[PDB]
Amino acid sequence: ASDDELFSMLDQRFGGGEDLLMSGDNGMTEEKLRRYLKRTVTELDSVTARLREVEHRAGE
Amino acid sequence: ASDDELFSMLDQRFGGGEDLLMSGDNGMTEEKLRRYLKRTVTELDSVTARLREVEHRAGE
Repeated sequence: ASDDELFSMLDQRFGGGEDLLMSGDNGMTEEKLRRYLKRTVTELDSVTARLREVEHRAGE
Repeated sequence: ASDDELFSMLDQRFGGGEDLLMSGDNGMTEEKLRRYLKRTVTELDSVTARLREVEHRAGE
């Protein structure tokens, strides 16, 4: 499966909707793996971090 | 900060506890970034995905 497909899911979550052209000029694989991964672990850690409380407090 | 520090938390979340030696023999940065990124994306896309319902349904 194309890596872009997975990264696409992040494109919307990390910053869905915009105006400026996304364009593209990544040096290699790491370049993309740098921002998406560094961000993913944090986002991944974020959802899980709040998820523990979300189930507890919840919301009407 | 070392990348492993970030990939470590993922190590426990992606599969905490085991038996077989983790070892190590990654070609470069990508190699690690290949699994950790691709995973954390859906991983974050997962928690984020259920969190929306968790707040709602929650649990006694």
